[PDB]
Amino acid sequence: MMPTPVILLKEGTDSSQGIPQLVSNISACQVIAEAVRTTLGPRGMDKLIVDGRGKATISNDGATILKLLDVVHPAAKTLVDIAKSQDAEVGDGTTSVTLLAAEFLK
Amino acid sequence: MAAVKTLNPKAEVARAQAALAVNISAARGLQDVLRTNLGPKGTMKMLVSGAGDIKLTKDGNVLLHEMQIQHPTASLIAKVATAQDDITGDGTTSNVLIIGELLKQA
Amino acid sequence: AAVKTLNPKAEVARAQAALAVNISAARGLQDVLRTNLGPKGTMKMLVSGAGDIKLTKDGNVLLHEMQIQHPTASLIAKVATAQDDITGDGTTSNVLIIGELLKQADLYISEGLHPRIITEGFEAAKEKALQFLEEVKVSREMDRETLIDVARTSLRTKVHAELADVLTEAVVDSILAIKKQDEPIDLFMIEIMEMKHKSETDTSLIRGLVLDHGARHPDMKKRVEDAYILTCNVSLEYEKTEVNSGFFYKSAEEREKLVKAERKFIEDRVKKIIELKRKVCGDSDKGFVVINQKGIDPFSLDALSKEGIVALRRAKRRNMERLTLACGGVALNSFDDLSPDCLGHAGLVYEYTLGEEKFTFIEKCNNPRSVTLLIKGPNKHTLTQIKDAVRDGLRAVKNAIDDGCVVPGAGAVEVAMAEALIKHKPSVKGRAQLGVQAFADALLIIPKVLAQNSGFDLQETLVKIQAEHSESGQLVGVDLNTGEPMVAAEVGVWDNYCVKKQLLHSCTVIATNILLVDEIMRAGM
Amino acid sequence: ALHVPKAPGFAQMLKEGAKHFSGLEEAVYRNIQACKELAQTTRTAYGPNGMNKMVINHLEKLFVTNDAATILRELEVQHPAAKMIVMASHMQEQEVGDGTNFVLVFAGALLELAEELLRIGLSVSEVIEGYEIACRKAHEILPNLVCCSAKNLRDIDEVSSLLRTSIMSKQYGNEVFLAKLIAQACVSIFPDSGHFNVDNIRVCKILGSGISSSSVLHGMVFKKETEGDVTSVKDAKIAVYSCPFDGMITETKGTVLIKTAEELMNFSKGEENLMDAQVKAIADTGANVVVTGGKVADMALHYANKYNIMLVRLNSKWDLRRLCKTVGATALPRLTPPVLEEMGHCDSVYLSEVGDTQVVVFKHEKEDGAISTIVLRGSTDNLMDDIERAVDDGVNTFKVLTRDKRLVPGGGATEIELAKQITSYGETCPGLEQYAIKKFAEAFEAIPRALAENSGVKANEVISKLYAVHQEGNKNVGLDIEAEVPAVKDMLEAGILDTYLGKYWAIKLATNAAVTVLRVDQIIMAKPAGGPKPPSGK
Amino acid sequence: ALHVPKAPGFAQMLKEGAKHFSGLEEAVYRNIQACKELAQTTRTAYGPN
Amino acid sequence: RRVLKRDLKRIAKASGATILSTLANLEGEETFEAAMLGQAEEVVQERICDDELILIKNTKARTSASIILRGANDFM
Amino acid sequence: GHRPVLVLSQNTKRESGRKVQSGNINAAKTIADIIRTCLGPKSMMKMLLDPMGGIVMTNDGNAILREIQVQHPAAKSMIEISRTQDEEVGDGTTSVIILAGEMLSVAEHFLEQQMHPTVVISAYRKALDDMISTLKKISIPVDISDSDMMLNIINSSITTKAISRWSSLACNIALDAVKMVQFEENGRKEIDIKKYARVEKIPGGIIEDSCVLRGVMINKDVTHPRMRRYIKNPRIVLLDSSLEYKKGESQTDIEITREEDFTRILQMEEEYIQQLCEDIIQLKPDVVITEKGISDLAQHYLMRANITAIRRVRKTDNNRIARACGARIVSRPEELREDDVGTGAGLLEIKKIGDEYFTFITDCKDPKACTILLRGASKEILSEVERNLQDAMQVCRNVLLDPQLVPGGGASEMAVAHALTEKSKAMTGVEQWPYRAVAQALEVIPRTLIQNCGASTIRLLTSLRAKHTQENCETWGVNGETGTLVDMKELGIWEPLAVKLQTYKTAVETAVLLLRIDDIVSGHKK
Ligand SMILES: Nc1ncnc2c1ncn2[C@@H]1O[C@H](COP(=O)(O)OP(=O)(O)O)[C@@H](O)[C@H]1O
Ligand SMILES: Nc1ncnc2c1ncn2[C@@H]1O[C@H](COP(=O)(O)OP(=O)(O)O)[C@@H](O)[C@H]1O
Ligand SMILES: Nc1ncnc2c1ncn2[C@@H]1O[C@H](COP(=O)(O)OP(=O)(O)O)[C@@H](O)[C@H]1O
Ligand SMILES: Nc1ncnc2c1ncn2[C@@H]1O[C@H](COP(=O)(O)OP(=O)(O)O)[C@@H](O)[C@H]1O
Ligand SMILES: [Mg+2]
Ligand SMILES: [Mg+2]
Ligand SMILES: [Mg+2]
Ligand SMILES: [Mg+2]
Ligand SMILES: [Mg+2]
Repeated sequence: MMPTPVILLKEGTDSSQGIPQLVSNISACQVIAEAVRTTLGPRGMDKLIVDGRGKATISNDGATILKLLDVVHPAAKTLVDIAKSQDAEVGDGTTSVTLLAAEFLK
Repeated sequence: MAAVKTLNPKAEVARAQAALAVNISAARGLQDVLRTNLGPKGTMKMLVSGAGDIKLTKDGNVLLHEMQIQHPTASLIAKVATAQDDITGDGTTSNVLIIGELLKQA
Repeated sequence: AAVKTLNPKAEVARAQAALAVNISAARGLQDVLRTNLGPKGTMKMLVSGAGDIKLTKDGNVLLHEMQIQHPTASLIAKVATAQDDITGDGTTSNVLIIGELLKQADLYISEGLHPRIITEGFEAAKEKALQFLEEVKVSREMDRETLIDVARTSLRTKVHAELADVLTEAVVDSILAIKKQDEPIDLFMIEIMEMKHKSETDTSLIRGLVLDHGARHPDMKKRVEDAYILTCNVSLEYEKTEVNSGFFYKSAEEREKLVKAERKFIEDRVKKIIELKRKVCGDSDKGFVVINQKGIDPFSLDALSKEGIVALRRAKRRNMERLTLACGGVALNSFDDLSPDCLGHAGLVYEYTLGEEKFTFIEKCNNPRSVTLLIKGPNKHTLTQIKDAVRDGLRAVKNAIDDGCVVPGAGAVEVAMAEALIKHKPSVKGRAQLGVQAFADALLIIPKVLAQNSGFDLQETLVKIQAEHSESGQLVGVDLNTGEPMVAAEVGVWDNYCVKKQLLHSCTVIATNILLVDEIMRAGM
Repeated sequence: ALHVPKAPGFAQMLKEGAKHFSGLEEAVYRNIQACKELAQTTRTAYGPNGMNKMVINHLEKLFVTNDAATILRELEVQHPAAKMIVMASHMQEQEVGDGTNFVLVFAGALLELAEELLRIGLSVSEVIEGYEIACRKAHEILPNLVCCSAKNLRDIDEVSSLLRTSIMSKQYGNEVFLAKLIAQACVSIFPDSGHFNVDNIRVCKILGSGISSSSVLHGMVFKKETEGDVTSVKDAKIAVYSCPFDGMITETKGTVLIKTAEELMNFSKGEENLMDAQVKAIADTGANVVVTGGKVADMALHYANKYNIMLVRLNSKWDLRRLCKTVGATALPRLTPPVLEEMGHCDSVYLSEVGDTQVVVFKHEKEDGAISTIVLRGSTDNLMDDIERAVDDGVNTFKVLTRDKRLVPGGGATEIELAKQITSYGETCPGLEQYAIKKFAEAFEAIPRALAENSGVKANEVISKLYAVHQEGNKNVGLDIEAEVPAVKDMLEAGILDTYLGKYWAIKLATNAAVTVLRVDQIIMAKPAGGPKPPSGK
Repeated sequence: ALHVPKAPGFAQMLKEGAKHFSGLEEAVYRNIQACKELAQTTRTAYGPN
Repeated sequence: RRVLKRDLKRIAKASGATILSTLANLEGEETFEAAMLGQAEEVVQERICDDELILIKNTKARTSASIILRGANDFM
Repeated sequence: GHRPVLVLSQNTKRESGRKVQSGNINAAKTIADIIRTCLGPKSMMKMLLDPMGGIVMTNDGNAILREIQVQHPAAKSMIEISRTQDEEVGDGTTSVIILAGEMLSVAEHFLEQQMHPTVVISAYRKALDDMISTLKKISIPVDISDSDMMLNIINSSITTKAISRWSSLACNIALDAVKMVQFEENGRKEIDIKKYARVEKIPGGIIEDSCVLRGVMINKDVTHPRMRRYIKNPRIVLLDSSLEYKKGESQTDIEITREEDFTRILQMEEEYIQQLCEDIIQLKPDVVITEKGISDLAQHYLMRANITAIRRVRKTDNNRIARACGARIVSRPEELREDDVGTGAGLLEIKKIGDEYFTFITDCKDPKACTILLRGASKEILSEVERNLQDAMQVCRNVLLDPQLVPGGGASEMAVAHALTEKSKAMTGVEQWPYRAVAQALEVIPRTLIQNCGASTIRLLTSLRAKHTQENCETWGVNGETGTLVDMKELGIWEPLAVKLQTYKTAVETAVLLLRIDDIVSGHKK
């Protein structure tokens, strides 16, 4: 590009456009699904998450695990949001929603 | 602001009337310094170098070389006066005065 | 330097250095402000530190919004500020004339001449120029057409041609509305209210008032056809006792009695208002509007709305006089003795909602001595520019009315005055003729800058105009469309006589004072 | 001879952080470049095939949308010319509610072609006058392009058909359902009086069930719970109070002065008896529901529970006023029992749970009322926010239709016809303004070009076909987005229509912004201050 | 209005550490003062005493 | 007003007046008698170099003196 | 460790001997050189940059000296003597500085030649006494009744300032203001122009429009718009107490137990305001001016009686109004008397100048206060004009108090120098040399006048000295603009005797004070 002595947007504005950003979004959703993947089924396993204060949370619940995870990716937050939605409306299947959405995207 | 500054961010450019004003100001400053040299009724100038050497002179070229000036137009006029001294050996102060007055009248 | 020996951290410019610094600053300001002059000027953009955007070509606004830190620039800025404060126009011409005077003076000072002679020539030329200006002014009956011409001459230089055309009618009509015969014009009786919802050409004149606030009670009527206006300055909300009253009770019933009896003072005034409303209008045909400078608590608002009364609270202080002059009632500070004769009348009152803000219109007055101009535009900077333009136009029209004289514009008077100064120069004794010539050359800057802004060449246009004036003797200016000499009086390009006189006086005084400065000091630290 | 000093005059007098740009190349071309870049940023969201954008503001708040006004609002635009363009877009949003992206695209095209004209030799004033003349000609032409009118607004089917196009650009996949919802909500509102209030449509966002489960309610929904024990009422007689549900106190200072033992032993009992008497007096009028704007005392709550009175506490005064409008009650300033005219009636008030949130519903049964509420479901907060923006656009379109009922064909048909006729007019005008008029006409091509680019077809083929068809005499033919190849079809039969007022105001504002940007010749920018926002913005 | 800029011309083209004194007061009187100071410095060692 | 305490004592002693911190006699009343009045031959609000001061000239029942010093500046 | 042991504290410097004297004299000489070129009718103006951002463009020496900051204490003493000269007589601030610098310069010569400073000081005191004697001997009397002579004196006092162009109007304004302010009560003559001759500067207009009013003018407006803005012959009542309802001094609290007490208290507040206004109205005034606020109910009650009110005026402005219109400021209107009612103002007009309202109480009969309304180009021009007017008024007051005059343009300096030189011939001691030195150092004023005029100093000074060596040539000075010797009986440049006496005394005592000083000690704190 060019320096453009006076610029349009504020300095530090990061923008990503096109196919690569969509592929990165799909990859982020895959990463989010991986973090709760092994909690599904009668043979599922618990996850332990420690916050800054030092308290540990152990849960097999997908929504709880996702909430304890502090996700900042704009596209990855959608999976956490739909997990919360499933927990609110139904209360069960919060792992299945994330797995299905990530599998669709993949 | 300018095209050159856009290509080279740390570039100093004086354009349009600015260049003419800068050149005329430099020429007028040189002329103002060298006015007092002209004629047998001129005034001695004492020039002290960095090492502390004392030089008494009224020669226009000698004064120009020992002037603490770092200006482009001043450098051009100094080179012209140097050629004047080299070939004819006289008229350096008159050279500078005539150049400055030509620029002012223009 | 002598001063630096006492204060080492002091900055001093002495002898020719002071003149060089002052003239350089004046020339820089003149070079910036050249492009403002004339309707063909260039529009400037001013972005503040916070990011606000202002579009203008006004000289005073540009000077205040330039990022300049120079002493001589501050002096010229103060001179232009006084110019704007008193006359309201001519700041750009002020700066141009100051800069050209300094440049022409330097033209002779650089050749070994002492500035005192130049100042003497300046004073002589100023006296002769004032005499010529008195001789050349055109005394006229300030009818509507002449005021429209003056308003056009200002607004066209201030804003777009069509917007200027609308603003001419608006400003002239407002001034003619508020003007009493043989009485100074009070510009405080013109409220400049701005709305931000339509196009710039929607600016109009309302023969009444527009208030930036509306009724605070939802049940109050949004439109009243025939209204009795009660302009009051009485607090209608709960007020504490000044002597720390406090309450003391021994039961809940006593508390209820004290609560009900603590509102009686305000309720008495509310009941007085309601009784007056009932007496004045016994039917539902007429309406009642109460405009209060002080707040109204919700209880009083409910009590008033139960009687079909529209009440506006926290009105501006100037609105008291504005409503008194427009509606025709009287501002009241108490309700001790209020009679149907203290009520104003308005032929239409309604409320307008624009986003969060709400506005109240009061129109169809009998003979409104106070009116308002409603500025409408899609942007904030458009509103600010239109406000500056209407201020300039109102000042121009008021100045034209104040003295029945008016001066031809387009730089014609400058050319004729310079010619008269050249003719009078031989009569001046001594070397002050050089100062007189410098003053004439400086006065000739206005046609030069007008020719630049119109795109023509300075020398050809100037010599053509001067030759035409010498051959015919008329007042010929600059035709910004063709460049030919043209009689400004015939086409209707008028300048304010007071503006020209102030220009001459202020420019000559400041130039004389600046030329005599030989040292600039900063040693207060 | 190693440095270039600043020129004497204004260059030296400038402040340390200030910037001065003067002349064509330094100011006008830079402004045009900035506006073109802003238009490029906002271009890809135009049309039904527009793509959503995730915009994160300085407070880490997500905004996934294809609404140009919202995107510009959440963008930290710094170039002042782009600031004028954004202000014009926001003004268009305020005046009409739709067409902001049109404003951006048209302003960008106008400024690009103005830069071209300045390069080829025209002066700024000539370009400005040509643009203004062409704008006047376009405004003169526009009424002649009206194809049909609303011709009724109390209907449901045709109102939904009219509103479909407005909310077809956003939520392209499922717009019929949203059109039906918004049509029902708007038809409930808009009584015999011609005045239509946008604020009378309320949007309630409840998470969990997907947007297909959204409904419209003839009433108000509050995400609160009942204060008392009663949770359902079948013949509500709501009495609304703007005062706290407690015994009022002196405004100066309260001090219970006790001087005997009997007063001390009787004060609290008498206060409780007074509270009971007030509550029973309120209940005796038949008011089985009480809504208050302040806090609720314990004794008042107990005595309300004793007489089977449903309590709802509304903190917001706006909510209180809206409830008063919906039910038809007057917010009493004191705790006196309400007279028959001041008592509001709602056909059903009850406590319900939708998904997870507990809500209180003031439900009517008649297909009428002052205020209607749309409950929005979904799986994400951002998705519900986008649906809310679409509902706002639909409601604004309905309001515009109430104002003016004329419509013009969409999908670039109106733009192409305008470009053709403006070019025809400019071909006859002599003088240098013909170039500016022709460029103004050509600037209309940016709308169908953007539509074709977003749809994924060749823009040039679509534009050439549109010119051919319009030359044949078909003024209602626009881009057909339901095709994999460049194709066009009549948009009157397709029902893809745009409001006349929207096009008129968008064209006017875009032209005004473009000419205002072109008018700027010099820029003087102060040093960017570090102040914590201007005091005007608090 | 808080700083005095350097005068255009020679005063702006002067180097950083350089100095320029012109006129009677700035040059001649200063030179005479310096010579007077040197004379006072050496005066007391004159003569047999 | 705001007369310095030491200045008041000298004036009262020189003029024959009496300082009264309160108006109260030995009879419990609030009275003022002529016996507590000092006398002077003149009192003038004289002007001294853009400032002003009080000159109580020629007090009776006692002779006092004061000196006003003039100089180039406050240092002198 | 082992911190060093010292007798005096750290950073306590000390200089002594010939160096201290040389430094003091050089500092005084430099201070003189700063304003040397601002003397005479051909003086050039200076631009001063305030640390607060303001600009002081002035020709007055005292302003220039007070607007700069110095570190050498001798320069501080010079600034102090300049301020003293400005405060005492009002002008001559450059002359005293130049004279002190020259006297110290000529005393340095004797200090370098093994002469103790006490001898020089004694010679200086003898010379000062003889200068006073000669100045009193060569003075001339003036009758203050002749207005033309007073105008000429003021002109000669203002020809050296920037107002010399409008000198005629300036002299008329200054003379009118000084004559109007002049007052006498209880046998005490008083000319107090600091408090009762106010200069108000309003930018814009032309300086020819400036005038002195037969009254006062304040930046005030009516409290209520319906109040009259134009009253022909107003009866004025002045107050300095609020017309509102304020709390008492004691900690007072009410205890309300009955229903009707609250409204009763509020109604008694209203009734107190009404009674206060009725007590005011009983005198039947036309306007009311207060230094404290006026309540809205008070405004209503005053308006019911057709009375204009001005709300919040300053103490000094109220005193000026009382002097101008013959009123008497009172606090409790229940004690208002007929004598306190101000009658004598001939018109009260409230008109808008520019964009602000101004109140005029002009047209008074026999006013004892005045307002000099100044209109001009800008703030700096008006400030300089105000300084020049202050100089003119000070000169007028000096002439009124002391009707003696002495020739100007250096004639007095040359005459006194010649008299001192002639008297020195009879001296036989060593004191004669510094005596003659200061006598001829007094000649710096004509030398500076010639230098600023641009003429040749040596031959003009020699010719002037030769002329003064004659018998009846004590009034021969120099033109400040043409560089020629002219008798001052013809040119007409004369100065008050008091100004010259003060200048000579201040210069001589400053020289004495700076001569007495040795062994500067600095560095210690308070
Ligand atoms: N005695 C004189 N009388 C008059 N003019 C002279 C005299 N001597 C020299 N000049 C003139 O003065 C000028 C001296 O210029 P000069 O200082 O020599 O400049 P440069 O050193 O550059 O040649 C010459 O052009 C000459 O004509
Ligand atoms: N239509 C016109 N034709 C020719 N000259 C004009 C026209 N309108 C204004 N002028 C001249 O141009 C000048 C405009 O100056 P202006 O921009 O108003 O500066 P200011 O705002 O400082 O007065 C006026 O002096 C007037 O004589
Ligand atoms: N079904 C459709 N087929 C083709 N074009 C359409 C269709 N629906 C809407 N459009 C076009 O899309 C444009 C609306 O774009 P939109 O994203 O709403 O931007 P804005 O909100 O600024 O109007 C309209 O000009 C219309 O012509
Ligand atoms: N017309 C004149 N011709 C010659 N000398 C004059 C004239 N007017 C004033 N002077 C001299 O100028 C001196 C006043 O200078 P001024 O600028 O007032 O300095 P200062 O304020 O210190 O008195 C007086 O001593 C007087 O002798
Ligand atoms: Mg499960
Ligand atoms: Mg030579
Ligand atoms: Mg103008
Ligand atoms: Mg849209
Ligand atoms: Mg003086």
